[PDB]
Amino acid sequence: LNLDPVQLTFYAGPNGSQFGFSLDFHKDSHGRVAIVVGAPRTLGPSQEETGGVFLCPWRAEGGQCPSLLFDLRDETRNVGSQTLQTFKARQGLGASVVSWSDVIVACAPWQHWNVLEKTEEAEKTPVGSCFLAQPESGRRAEYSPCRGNTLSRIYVENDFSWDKRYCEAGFSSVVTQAGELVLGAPGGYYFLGLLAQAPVADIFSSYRPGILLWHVSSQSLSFDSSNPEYFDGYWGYSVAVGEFDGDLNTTEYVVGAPTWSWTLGAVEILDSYYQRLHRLRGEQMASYFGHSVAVTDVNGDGRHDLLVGAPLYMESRADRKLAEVGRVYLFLQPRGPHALGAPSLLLTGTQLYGRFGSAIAPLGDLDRDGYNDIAVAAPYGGPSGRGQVLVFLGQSEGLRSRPSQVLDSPFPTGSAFGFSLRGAVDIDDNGYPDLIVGAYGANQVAVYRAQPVV
Amino acid sequence: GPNICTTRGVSSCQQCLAVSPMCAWCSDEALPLGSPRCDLKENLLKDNCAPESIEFPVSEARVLEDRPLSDKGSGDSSQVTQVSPQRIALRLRPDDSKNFSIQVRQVEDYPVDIYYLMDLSYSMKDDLWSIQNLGTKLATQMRKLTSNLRIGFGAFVDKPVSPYMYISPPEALENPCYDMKTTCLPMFGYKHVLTLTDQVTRFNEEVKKQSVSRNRDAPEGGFDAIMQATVCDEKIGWRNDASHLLVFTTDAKTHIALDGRLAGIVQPNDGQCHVGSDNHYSASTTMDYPSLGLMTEKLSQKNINLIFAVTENVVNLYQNYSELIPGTTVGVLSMDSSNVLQLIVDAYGKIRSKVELEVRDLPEELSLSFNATCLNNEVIPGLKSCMGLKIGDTVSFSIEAKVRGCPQEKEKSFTIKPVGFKDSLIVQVTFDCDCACQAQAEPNSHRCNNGNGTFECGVCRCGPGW
Amino acid sequence: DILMTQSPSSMSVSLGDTVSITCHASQGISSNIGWLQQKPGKSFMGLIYYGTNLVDGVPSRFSGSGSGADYSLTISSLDSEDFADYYCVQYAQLPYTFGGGTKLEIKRADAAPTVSIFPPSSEQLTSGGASVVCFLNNFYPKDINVKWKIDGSERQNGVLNSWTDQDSKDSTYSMSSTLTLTKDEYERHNSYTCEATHKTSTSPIVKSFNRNEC
Amino acid sequence: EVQLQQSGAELVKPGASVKLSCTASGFNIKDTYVHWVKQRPEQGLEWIGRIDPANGYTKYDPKFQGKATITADTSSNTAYLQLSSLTSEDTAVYYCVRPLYDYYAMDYWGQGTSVTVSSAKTTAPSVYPLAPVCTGSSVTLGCLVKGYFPEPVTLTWNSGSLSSGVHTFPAVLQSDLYTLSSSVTVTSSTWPSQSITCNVAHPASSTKVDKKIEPR
Ligand SMILES: *[C@@H]1O[C@H](CO)[C@@H](O[C@@H]2O[C@H](CO)[C@@H](O[C@@H]3O[C@H](CO[C@H]4O[C@H](CO)[C@@H](O)[C@H](O)[C@@H]4O)[C@@H](O)[C@H](O[C@H]4O[C@H](CO)[C@@H](O)[C@H](O)[C@@H]4O)[C@@H]3O)[C@H](O)[C@H]2NC(C)=O)[C@H](O)[C@H]1NC(C)=O
Ligand SMILES: CN1CCN(C(=N)c2ccc(C3=NO[C@H](CN4CCN(CC(=O)O)CC4)C3)cc2)CC1
Ligand SMILES: *[C@@H]1O[C@H](CO)[C@@H](O[C@@H]2O[C@H](CO)[C@@H](O)[C@H](O)[C@H]2NC(C)=O)[C@H](O)[C@H]1NC(C)=O
Ligand SMILES: *[C@@H]1O[C@H](CO)[C@@H](O)[C@H](O)[C@H]1NC(C)=O
Ligand SMILES: [Ca+2]
Ligand SMILES: [Ca+2]
Ligand SMILES: [Ca+2]
Ligand SMILES: [Ca+2]
Ligand SMILES: [Ca+2]
Ligand SMILES: [Ca+2]
Ligand SMILES: [Mg+2]
Repeated sequence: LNLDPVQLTFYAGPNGSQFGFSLDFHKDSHGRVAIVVGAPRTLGPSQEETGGVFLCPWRAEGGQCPSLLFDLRDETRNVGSQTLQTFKARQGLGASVVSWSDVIVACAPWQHWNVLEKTEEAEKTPVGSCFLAQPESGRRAEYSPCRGNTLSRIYVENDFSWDKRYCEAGFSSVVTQAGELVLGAPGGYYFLGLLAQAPVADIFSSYRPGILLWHVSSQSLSFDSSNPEYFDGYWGYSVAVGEFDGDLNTTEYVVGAPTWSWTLGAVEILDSYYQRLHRLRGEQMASYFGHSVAVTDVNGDGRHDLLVGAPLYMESRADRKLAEVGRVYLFLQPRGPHALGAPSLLLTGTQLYGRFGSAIAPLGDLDRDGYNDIAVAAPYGGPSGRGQVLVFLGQSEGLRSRPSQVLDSPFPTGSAFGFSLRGAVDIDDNGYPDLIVGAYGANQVAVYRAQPVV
Repeated sequence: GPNICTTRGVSSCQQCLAVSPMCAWCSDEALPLGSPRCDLKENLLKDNCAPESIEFPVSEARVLEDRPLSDKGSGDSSQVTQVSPQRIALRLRPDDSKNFSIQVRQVEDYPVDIYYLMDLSYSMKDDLWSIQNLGTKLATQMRKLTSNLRIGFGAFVDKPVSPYMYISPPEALENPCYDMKTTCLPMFGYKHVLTLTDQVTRFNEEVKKQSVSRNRDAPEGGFDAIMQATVCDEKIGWRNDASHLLVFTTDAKTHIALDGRLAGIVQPNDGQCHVGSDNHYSASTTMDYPSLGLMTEKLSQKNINLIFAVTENVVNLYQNYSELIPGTTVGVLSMDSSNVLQLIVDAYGKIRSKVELEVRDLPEELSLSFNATCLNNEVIPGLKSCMGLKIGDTVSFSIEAKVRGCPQEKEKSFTIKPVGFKDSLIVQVTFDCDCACQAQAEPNSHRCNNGNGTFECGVCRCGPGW
Repeated sequence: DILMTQSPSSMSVSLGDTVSITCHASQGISSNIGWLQQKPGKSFMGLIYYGTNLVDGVPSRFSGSGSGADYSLTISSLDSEDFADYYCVQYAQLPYTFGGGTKLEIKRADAAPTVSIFPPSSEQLTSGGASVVCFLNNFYPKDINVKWKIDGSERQNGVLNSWTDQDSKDSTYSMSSTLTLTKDEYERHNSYTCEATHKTSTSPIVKSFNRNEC
Repeated sequence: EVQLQQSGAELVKPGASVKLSCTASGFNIKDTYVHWVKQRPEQGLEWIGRIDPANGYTKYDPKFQGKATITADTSSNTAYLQLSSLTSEDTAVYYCVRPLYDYYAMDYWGQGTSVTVSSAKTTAPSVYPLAPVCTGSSVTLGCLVKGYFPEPVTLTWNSGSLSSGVHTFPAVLQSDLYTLSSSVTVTSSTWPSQSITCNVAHPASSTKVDKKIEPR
């Protein structure tokens, strides 16, 4: 409703760097808000893509941002009559970014890994990896829970049980208020998907450079399965956290699995022990139901609600014809211990191939009426196909069926305006929560400032 | 007695015709003051109205092109008529409705293109062996249905990029089957092998030189290959006037749009051809798998009939996809493709067993209704599609056009075309709302309030600006 | 296998001293080395891993360093608890191999031993055995050599020695040598002697007695 | 907190077998590698092998191939070391080890399990008083505990009374039987003025003999 579409702020990274592929707000130890920006194809030292991260100080004029530096050198360790190897080329550092406290977590889902023992090997595979930084102090740490030292032959004998070689950890990421990092790894367990959790504090305290393979005892990983319903389900393609069991001491996980059950798709709610509390099945195969998930209480009852995006949903139209437009589902949490029922509201895109629902950002309470609101991206929507971000306001009965405001992309075609979103943070300290929108195709980020309601 | 034509008390000829399709207008001078000019054509002649001054359009429908339906689709430079009539003229006055017919035949001995698009991941090694004579076997059986057959071949595995592809040791790149005791081809996305040709032995010999590759994950990049086999018209070699059968064989799940991000690929599929002189799909490692909707668009655009020939372990899967891609057929494939021949024949029959009408460019103010006649002269109201047909059968539809009021533009045209067919019925509509006497109006007439009005069709009208 | 040569075998030092133990490998191990502590009559405690990284709970006065095939453990300002056994261990290759070990001992002023010889008890003689005992108590340094003489001539067969750890009080050492003979063989001779050689005297400290005579 | 609680000391005969255990405390045994190490005074420390209790795969130093057999049961959260065809040289202290952070390190250690291989039967000691020969300001007595098995033995003077100025030496293996000694020093005015007794207990055979030192 009251985002300002006239005076935007533009940040920009290097050409081709995909600057803005991922972003988040970051607050330093003094509460000063900045913007962490992921640029997963930024060039490294060897003039090869390795990805990069940028920490953008707030400025109404925007402009260039300083780098948040990470080690981009490939590593090798000869230990235990084996040879450990990391490969950072095309690893895609900044394919996801998230801030918690005064710490930044930037991941490279496609960082590769291999272990050599004489003539045998573990195989060179994308275990993924996350880099952690405390910008003020300069502290650095890493977390790569899927790295193993088991040789290829062994996995074959045991029929590829507990095979974490293609995890792509960090593909998605989130951090609980308590400071537990939760990584989505859609390729875990031979492409079933897994989740890796570990306290940020313990990551830092247990990490030392050069070790490459080390234990994080307080970590917790999800489980493998022989149920074919999970096969090629990419469980962890997206991830979020919230309160869904009524016990405020426990933190529940929300996991997207957009190809679950032969591409039906699913989203599951779990306790911190990865035990399943609910499952939402997709409505239409190949819609990618679970591509994006969002948790926020939209109807002001203090119970977290669930939004799910299916960006490839094909709406039914006259003459038995289907039209790919994308869809968003709203699930309101019922009072007390009860299952999430059917969706309370269906929001469906309008522009063909628009991919409405590709991203869903809680905005907090934008217009300050007591109800939290959301923004939905259609990265190729709008009459021009350039992209659109639509705002839907909370209300007592859920969300409004029509948007209160539409943001047309200011960038050229192919920018992917809206592919990444982040809201619910007041960056200019004016008392209204603001929205940052990534457009990695244009290597830029747009900042929309909320203003008093007119 | 009085009617809606008179009781409405119209002001002009144009307003008179807009009352009802039965109303008429008399533009005669010698007409009593009390007598109305807007009445039934019978009542006007009854009141001695000059027959020449009677404006009374009648909604009609006459044919312009009425080529006879061809008995054979063989021969000719595609001078085959599948639909009759091909073009008609339609005249409609306001709020009136006229009707017409259309005939549709599934012509016998129509040419056929069959492109064999084959999963060549490692499990299809046995399949390759059993189809080494498919080209000649297929020719023999299709000869019973057509005399213009062309066939061609393409093959796929998956996007040749980690993690779908094995990338260690260096040997694995040249030979993915290194850690076994055999050799297979380096991984490839999609490769065209054989452009559609009537020389079926070319199919056999190309197949005999083909071999499988090997990749890591069960789902395969077939949808990439379907997209390219569809939109690369010149390379695949689809003919303009022929049935297009795209035969997709696989024994596994398939990658879909947005899967590509596990290989670092986010660029949406552009639905364009990217197969060059090397006959490999060059955007395999840079462009995401295509969505179902985009596939549907291109298949429809190019009139391709997609056939999912898949093994029982994934039939349900592809049957479900088929429901999201109308016009698609599914057949059950043996673990070694030994039955793929009969599968293709059955599919061809099923494909030509339906006639479904479609309308293009229909004006807003026009609405259509359809009464179908399938089988033996059995009329079926409110239906525009027949099923269970055989080659050579003929169906017909009764169509009625109903116009709402009168549109601004007085001449428009739309099209009736069966799905997949080449021929079509063009309907040239004309909206006769005006009167002929208007073309000879007297502006600033000295009969109408001292030049303050216009005299048309025997009455005074307030001129422009009033 | 990789040979781990740890030096020195032992060192005599005092509280507050800054000392350094070294460990040489037969080949490069690229900091894949650990350091261990074993306090007297107790189990092991990890000190260092991967060359330089302190184990959780270890004081900062400990520190590891070096590269290639030469590494060092350093202890700045020795504490009373730091006097113990230390070992290096490489895990660059299987099988893991350990260093010889290094014992930190308390340094002090030299001190001559108090020698004392004891003929066979009456009880033992009536049973058919004969053991001459020679105690050498409270001396420093630990390096000492005992020599038994029967009728002036050296004897090496049937000697049994035992040493104590560095005493907690005076930080001195003590030794017990025992010469066992049969009753029959014990009476073939008259004079029995044990000579003590220490750096506190060029002349050996002699103590002896004569059988029958007293 | 991480603790590795091993089994008690074993006392077996040559040719037999024994199975040591290493129970994890404050964590899951399945988390890391578990190693076994052998320690002897002369030979020092020797790496036996390792196991990954998660899957049960093991590695061994080829020197221990045959005798050593490492296993693990995640249920009881314990790791085991089986030794077979035991020999006098298998007499040693055995530790189980795991890393802290580094996958390949050797950081946390158990208290160690003592193993003694011998054919010796439960023999009681032979206590002998050691009085000096027929002068100075300081006098020294002694006590000889000879030919006992197995260890240990508690030795005191005057029933714990005379404690200071004493040196009880470590036991020594003398032909499958242990020998031990102890000395005590006081002033000349103390002895034979005051009675000095050598109290020796051998709980194995349940014997507490006491010999009074008498001059010559
Ligand atoms: C291809 O597409 C088809 C069509 O959608 C899929 O088939 C469906 O699969 C779902 C999921 O397994 C089935 O779900 C359930 O419906 C049952 C009701 O069954 C009746 O009606 C059909 C006729 O329409 C009959 O065939 C059938 O025999 C029954 O008479 C319920 O009993 C099930 O309940 C339980 O599971 C659900 C979770 O799925 C829980 O939420 C419930 O609480 C309960 O515990 C379930 O609701 C559905 O029946 C299937 N339909 C058909 C027609 O078969 C294929 O799976 C799909 N294949 C692939 C490969 O994609
Ligand atoms: C014990 N239990 C076993 C299953 N499990 C899994 N997590 C798991 C799930 C799925 C798979 C696979 N699917 O498919 C792949 C098989 N491949 C055959 C050869 N194919 C070559 C080619 O087609 O070119 C490619 C496909 C592997 C493997 C393991 C849990 C533990
Ligand atoms: C579709 O079929 C219906 C009959 O089911 C046709 O309708 C009847 O048509 C006659 C024509 O004179 C009318 O007199 C009847 O009143 C109609 N009955 C109805 C509508 O219930 C209809 O004309 C057919 N339409 C076309 C386009 O052929
Ligand atoms: C017009 O409709 C009538 C009745 O529906 C039908 O008899 C007539 O044939 C139709 N006209 C044409 C040209 O088909
Ligand atoms: Ca909870
Ligand atoms: Ca709520
Ligand atoms: Ca609001
Ligand atoms: Ca603000
Ligand atoms: Ca096969
Ligand atoms: Ca594949
Ligand atoms: Mg396959």
